Amino acid sequence: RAQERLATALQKLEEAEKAADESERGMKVIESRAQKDEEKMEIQEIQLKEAKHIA
Amino acid sequence: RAQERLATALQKLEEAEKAADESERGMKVIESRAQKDEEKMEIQEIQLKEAKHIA
Amino acid sequence: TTALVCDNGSGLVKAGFAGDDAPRAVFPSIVGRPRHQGVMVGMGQKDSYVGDEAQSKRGILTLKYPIEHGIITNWDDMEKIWHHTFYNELRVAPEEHPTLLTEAPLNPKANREKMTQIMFETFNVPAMYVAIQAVLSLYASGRTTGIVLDSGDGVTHNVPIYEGYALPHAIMRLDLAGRDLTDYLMKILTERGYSFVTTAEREIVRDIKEKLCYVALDFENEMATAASSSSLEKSYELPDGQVITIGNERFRCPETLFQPSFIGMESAGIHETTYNSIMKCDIDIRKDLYANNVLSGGTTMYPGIADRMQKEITALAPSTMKIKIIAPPERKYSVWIGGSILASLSTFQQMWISKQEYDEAGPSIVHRKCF
Amino acid sequence: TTALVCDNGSGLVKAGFAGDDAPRAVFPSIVGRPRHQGVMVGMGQKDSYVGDEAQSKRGILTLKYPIEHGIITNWDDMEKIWHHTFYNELRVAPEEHPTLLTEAPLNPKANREKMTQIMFETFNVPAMYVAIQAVLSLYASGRTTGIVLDSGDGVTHNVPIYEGYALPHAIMRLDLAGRDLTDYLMKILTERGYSFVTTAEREIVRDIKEKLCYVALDFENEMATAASSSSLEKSYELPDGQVITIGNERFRCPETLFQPSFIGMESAGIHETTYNSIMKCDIDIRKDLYANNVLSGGTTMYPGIADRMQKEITALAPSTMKIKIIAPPERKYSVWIGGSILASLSTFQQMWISKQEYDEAGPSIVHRKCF
Amino acid sequence: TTALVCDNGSGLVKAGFAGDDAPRAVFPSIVGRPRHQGVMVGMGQKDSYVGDEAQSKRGILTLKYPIEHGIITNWDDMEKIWHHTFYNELRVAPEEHPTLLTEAPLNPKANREKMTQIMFETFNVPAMYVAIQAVLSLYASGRTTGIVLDSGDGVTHNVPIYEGYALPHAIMRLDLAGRDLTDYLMKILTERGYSFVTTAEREIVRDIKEKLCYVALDFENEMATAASSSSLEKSYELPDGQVITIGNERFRCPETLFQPSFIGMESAGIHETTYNSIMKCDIDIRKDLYANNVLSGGTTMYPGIADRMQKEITALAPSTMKIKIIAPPERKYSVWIGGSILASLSTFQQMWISKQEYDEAGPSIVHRKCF
Ligand SMILES: Nc1ncnc2c1ncn2[C@@H]1O[C@H](COP(=O)(O)OP(=O)(O)O)[C@@H](O)[C@H]1O
Ligand SMILES: Nc1ncnc2c1ncn2[C@@H]1O[C@H](COP(=O)(O)OP(=O)(O)O)[C@@H](O)[C@H]1O
Ligand SMILES: Nc1ncnc2c1ncn2[C@@H]1O[C@H](COP(=O)(O)OP(=O)(O)O)[C@@H](O)[C@H]1O
Repeated sequence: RAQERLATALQKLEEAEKAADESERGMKVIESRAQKDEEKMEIQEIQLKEAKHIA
Repeated sequence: RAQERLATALQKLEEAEKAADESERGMKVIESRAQKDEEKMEIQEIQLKEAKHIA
Repeated sequence: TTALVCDNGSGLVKAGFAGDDAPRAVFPSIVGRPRHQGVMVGMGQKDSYVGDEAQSKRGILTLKYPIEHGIITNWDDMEKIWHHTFYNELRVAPEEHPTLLTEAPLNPKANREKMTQIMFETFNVPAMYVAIQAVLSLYASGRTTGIVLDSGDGVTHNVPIYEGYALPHAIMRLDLAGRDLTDYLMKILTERGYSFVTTAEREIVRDIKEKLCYVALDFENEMATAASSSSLEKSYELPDGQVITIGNERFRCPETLFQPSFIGMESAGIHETTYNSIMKCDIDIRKDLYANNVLSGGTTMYPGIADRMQKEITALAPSTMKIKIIAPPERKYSVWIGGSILASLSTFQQMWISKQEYDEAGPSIVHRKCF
Repeated sequence: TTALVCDNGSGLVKAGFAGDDAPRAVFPSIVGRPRHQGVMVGMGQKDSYVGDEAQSKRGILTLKYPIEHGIITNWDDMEKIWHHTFYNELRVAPEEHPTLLTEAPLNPKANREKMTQIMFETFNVPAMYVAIQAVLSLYASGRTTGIVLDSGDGVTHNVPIYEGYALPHAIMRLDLAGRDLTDYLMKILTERGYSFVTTAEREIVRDIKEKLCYVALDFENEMATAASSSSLEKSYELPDGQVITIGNERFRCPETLFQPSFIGMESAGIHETTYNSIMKCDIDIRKDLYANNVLSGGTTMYPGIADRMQKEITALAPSTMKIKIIAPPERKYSVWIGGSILASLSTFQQMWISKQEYDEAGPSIVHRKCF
Repeated sequence: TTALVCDNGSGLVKAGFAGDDAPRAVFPSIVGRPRHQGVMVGMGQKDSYVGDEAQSKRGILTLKYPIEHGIITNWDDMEKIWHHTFYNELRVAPEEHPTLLTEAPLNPKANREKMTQIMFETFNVPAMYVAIQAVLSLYASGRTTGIVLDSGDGVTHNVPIYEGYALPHAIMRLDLAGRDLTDYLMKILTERGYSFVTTAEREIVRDIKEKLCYVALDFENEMATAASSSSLEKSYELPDGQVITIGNERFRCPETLFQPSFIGMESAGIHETTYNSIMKCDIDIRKDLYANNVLSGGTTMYPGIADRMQKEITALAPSTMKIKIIAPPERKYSVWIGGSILASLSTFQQMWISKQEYDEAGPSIVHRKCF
């Protein structure tokens, strides 16, 4: 029974490192997307100020 | 030894799950930030077209 | 000479020396007494265990908290707590150390009066001082403005400070905290089949809460997610086996902070008392307050509470403000850290209350300019 | 058509029709199975006896209760109990009658869901409804406010109600009841040599309790009176002969309700959980609650329990309020009487859970506003 | 035909008929809604209680005020209040009665416009008119010259009048009133350990204030005598007991009117805004105004407020002038008395706003010469 729950612990470890590498790759892609979003939102905030000033 | 490695695999699973679910929370708050960004974007683009037409 | 910073809290005592980076002694503020009879003759049982020992002997004791909501209700138990702190955890003699003590806003005055009477007569400290928890949080956060939300274990409060001046008419205090969250979690676990009734099972439930609970970003969507999926359920291992699995109870417990009608209180959530304190403050400082919203204390430590409160306060405030929530990782110890900073400041050394001043003016000296 | 009112309780089944003054079928909630071999061929004996027949065949069976503390633990046994109730005591076809069931506050949810599933799939009733025992007790008492203390055989609970609104945060539930009193009496009767160990001598001890036990108005004075005199010592005659004499344990048994430390429980007496429920309610309904303290259930049938409860609650509450305890003679059946009243109310005929609603929404439809 | 005189105010509706000595319907302007579950089927309970009925069920409802500072902030609640006043307290059909309403100086215009729109479209009165509260106080006082201080429950104002001409540039309005005094008394009662947080406990605190508070003649000497002796301590009995003992906060509460810095306001006391309105007026009428200083409204009802205000205004004004403060015993109802007088005047019958005028000119007719 020790080897049984041992094998289940090891397969859980495999799929768990799967979930972990998915977590890390996802957070990388999502932090890149984030930084892009803030670049866009700051440039558009400045453009909103420009527009109201011209108005 | 079997029990030792069982427990160690368990605690590693715990750590990986912590990291993965925190990443999930982060990506959810990020995508919500992105939709809020997009709606602010549409509003500010519309006031931009208004300001430009009136100018 | 060096000072002692004892943030007695309500549910955790934190003590240490002024000038440290962290408290040296951290243990529950608990006094346990045996409730069974005791048959082994000669082992010499004692009559009251205080502190972290009472959690080891937890199975045969009745655990009392000497302090209920900020307020001390059992002065003998509190003297035992302080004696344990001074002698058996720090190993110092209080006859040669000034002591800075910490208190929540809007408490009774006899609380402070008896506190200083005890510190001067029972323990014979050379000086002492009582500070507000929120001010010390704002010291430790490295700010000088900001609205601080200090959610401990008995009391939650907002204290808006601007430029070093506090706005007392805008201080809000709420009696919902970690102890009420623990009671709600007990009462809400009972509907899944588990029952925890004794004061020694209250501690197990508090551990479950700390280890598994979190704040949902959207309560209705998380409720539907738990009702449909099963990816939310975690298991916990009781101190005798028999794992328990909890589902939507994980985010349904700390949601009481944002909907205190769950426990039958009428007041408003923390996100709403924060906004109401801001709107009581003068119109010229509300932008800075929106930008400097500081969290501290153990109950602000759930995962997702900062994101939830930012979403809420942002939906409340005008759409042209920058709402920002400061939540350091060492939140739980912010009051103690700020207390250490304050007591080490050199300007502070003439703001202690000395033994001479006390013997001169009685315990009333506590509410004077030496606050 | 007529509705049935089945007050399952825990240790006594009470069933009848909606619109009667009393239940027409009161029998124990036990299921017995033979434990010996059985030699006479042609006896053709059954394999399990239910209800009042098991109490006749006690000496041959092992008696099991399918309900521990409100909670049902043996679903096959409980289904046998219900089948017996429908077909042998009442002699009705359950596919033509709505059925109103009762439950205690703060039970698991699967209890209620599985009960509904059984009543719709197995017995095929047209409608059903699960009601809280304390609310029905208040219906039968004629009040509309008041704090009700329903001490049955599994659980004890207080449920404060004001103007027809229940205050759920102030509901208290204690797992001390008549079954625990029976076990304590079995245990302390060994001080005089009498030994009752079998599952069928528990019924004899329950009879002794019902017929001889009473609540002392003052416990130390009755202790001294029993130590000195013999005027309070009474006798009882077993099914075998050999009378037994009961001394001061006539009033040490029900005193466990006011001192749960006798059976090693941590909690506080019924007089103190009642007062704590009061003090947990609002401030401006406490006077009415003090004046309308309603007792129901079989464990409140001891002589002197109302006077004791009044003395205790009076010593607890402030000295300027009239504390009154309502204890009708038909206490034991109050839940059933109120259930009959409720199910006969014409306004109620829209609160049933119809069978089509269930077929379309699953057993989860029980926790909806029909809760 | 008769006219109705409805003096709303912020926290006490008082109405009646034009030509009486007093209002026949005085009740709080609160709308309660149940906040708890509701268990008794067939109770048939309502969804919102208004007026004095909501005061008997405080322990169950959450109480709202539809008027914050003169201004109406909840039009649905206010429509309910008016419906109750017309049909349940007075029992009159409002389609056959002209109605005289009041409001404070310097309110928004939409308040008044929406008020008349409601009174014509919803309640369908034949005519209506809105009057300034200070003018009606001056009618009831029997004068035609004087500076009137009308401290209600949401707003305080001074309105100087000379020979029937009102000087609009010298009108002062201050948003400190009885509601802020109640909030301050709740806040400073916590120094002795009493905590009132519920909207239903706000009413307990208001009754405490009304029954025990008074204005000190000399604030520093009263603080000294309260610190030294104990002859000021007075007890109050809550709806249950635990009689509370009130010391110097008997007079620290209404002192907020003379030192608005207590609640963190920047403005000056009522004595100083009265003097400033005087010195804002001309120079030829200041003597008459000093001699005709008229108090009205409920917040002017503290024992000692007249003597205190005379001491202050006398210290402010020149020494050759005789200051006089008129404080009738029926101050709380002065606005209603004056409204009844005015509406009964035969000259006034040409000043109503008829329904045809409204239909042809819109709600703008209210700020027009039809004032
Ligand atoms: N990680 C955590 N998540 C949620 N709650 C926590 C966590 N850690 C501690 N707590 C709660 O914080 C409370 C202690 O807060 P604390 O800062 O000690 O206040 P005090 O010092 O006044 O007792 C405890 O009741 C505990 O339930
Ligand atoms: N006269 C009495 N005195 C003391 N206890 C009694 C008396 N009558 C009944 N009981 C106790 O009441 C219990 C049954 O209570 P009951 O109202 O039937 O609850 P339930 O229906 O949930 O079993 C039994 O265990 C019995 O011991
Ligand atoms: N005897 C009193 N002493 C002190 N304050 C009082 C007294 N009577 C009434 N009040 C205060 O007056 C307020 C009501 O004033 P009122 O004349 O009704 O103004 P409004 O009609 O505009 O609400 C209440 O808030 C109450 O606190």
